Amino acid sequence: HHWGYGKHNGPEHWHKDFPIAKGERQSPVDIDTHTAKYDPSLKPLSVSYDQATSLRILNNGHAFNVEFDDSQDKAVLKGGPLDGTYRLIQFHFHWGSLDGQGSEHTVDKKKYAAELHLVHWNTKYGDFGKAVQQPDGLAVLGIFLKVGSAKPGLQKVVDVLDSIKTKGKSADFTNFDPRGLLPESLDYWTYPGSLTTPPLLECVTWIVLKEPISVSSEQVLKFRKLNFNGEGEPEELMVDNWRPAQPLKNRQIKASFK
Ligand SMILES: NC(=O)[C@H](CO)NC(=O)CNOCc1ccc(S(N)(=O)=O)cc1
Ligand SMILES: Cc1ccc(S(N)(=O)=O)cc1
Ligand SMILES: [Zn+2]
Repeated sequence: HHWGYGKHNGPEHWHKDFPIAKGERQSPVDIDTHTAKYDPSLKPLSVSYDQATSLRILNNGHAFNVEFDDSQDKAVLKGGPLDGTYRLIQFHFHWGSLDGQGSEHTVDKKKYAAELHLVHWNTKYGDFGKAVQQPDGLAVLGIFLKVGSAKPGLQKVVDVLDSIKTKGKSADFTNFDPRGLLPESLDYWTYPGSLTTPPLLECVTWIVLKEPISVSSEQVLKFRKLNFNGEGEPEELMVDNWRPAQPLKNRQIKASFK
C-alpha cells in the first residue's frame, strides 16, 4: 500500500490499485437535505458505550485510531437502520489544513472542519476481516466537527497526540469514554456505502448524525501537528486526510427525523 492524500497518491489515483473506487456504492457522498426522505420506519439509534474498553492509540500514517477491545459485546451499536449487533473496534477522524474543509460527507455541499468515524462490525460475521467482505458487515457512525467551543471529552485524545507524532507510533490509551464525543441529538441520515480509504470495500451502513459537535481551534490545530511520515523522515503534516464526495448513483439517503 502506497496510497495517501498527496497530489501523487491521493484520492484521484486510488482507482489504479483499488478499482472499486469507481463502484456503485462509494463513500463519502453529499447529503442533499431537501432530497433525503424522512423514513418513519427508521428506529432510534441505540448507542451502548457504558462498558467500552479503549486500549491504544495508533498513528497509522493516514489518521490516528483509538482502538477498543472488541473481543466481547462491550460497546455496541444497534437499532436505527441496522439488523443485529455491531461492535465498536476503533474511532478516528478526517480533518483539513484549514477550518473550511476536512469532512468527508458534506451537507448541501457544506464542508465541516473534521469528521469523526466510530467503526463497528456486525457480530454475525465473527471478526472484522470477515465483516468487511459483506454488504452489511460494518456500521460507521459519522459525526461532524465545527470549530467553536472546546469539546471537553476530546481533550484526552488531543493531549496524547504529541506521543504518536509519526507513522507507526502507538501509545497506551485506556479508560477513554467515547460517549464524550457525541452531540446531544441522535437524529441521523443513513445510506449504503463503503470504506472511505483503500481498500474502499462496499461493506458499510453509514449513519451520519445531523448535529455536529463543537471543538476549539486549539484542539483541531493539534490534530494538524501530526505527521503522515515516519520518524526522522521529511516532515509532512497530517492534514487534508479526507476523500471528497463520490457519485450517489442508485442510492437513497434516508432521514430519521422530519
Ligand atoms: N483487517 C483486515 O482483515 C483487512 C486488512 O488489514 N482490512 C481491511 O480490509 C479493511 N480495513 O478497513 C479499515 C477502515 C477503513 C476506512 C474506514 S472509514 N474511513 O470508512 O470509517 C474504516 C475502517
Ligand atoms: C506511486 C503510487 C501512487 C498511487 C498509488 S494508489 N493507486 O494505491 O493510490 C500507488 C502507488
Ligand atoms: Zn474514516
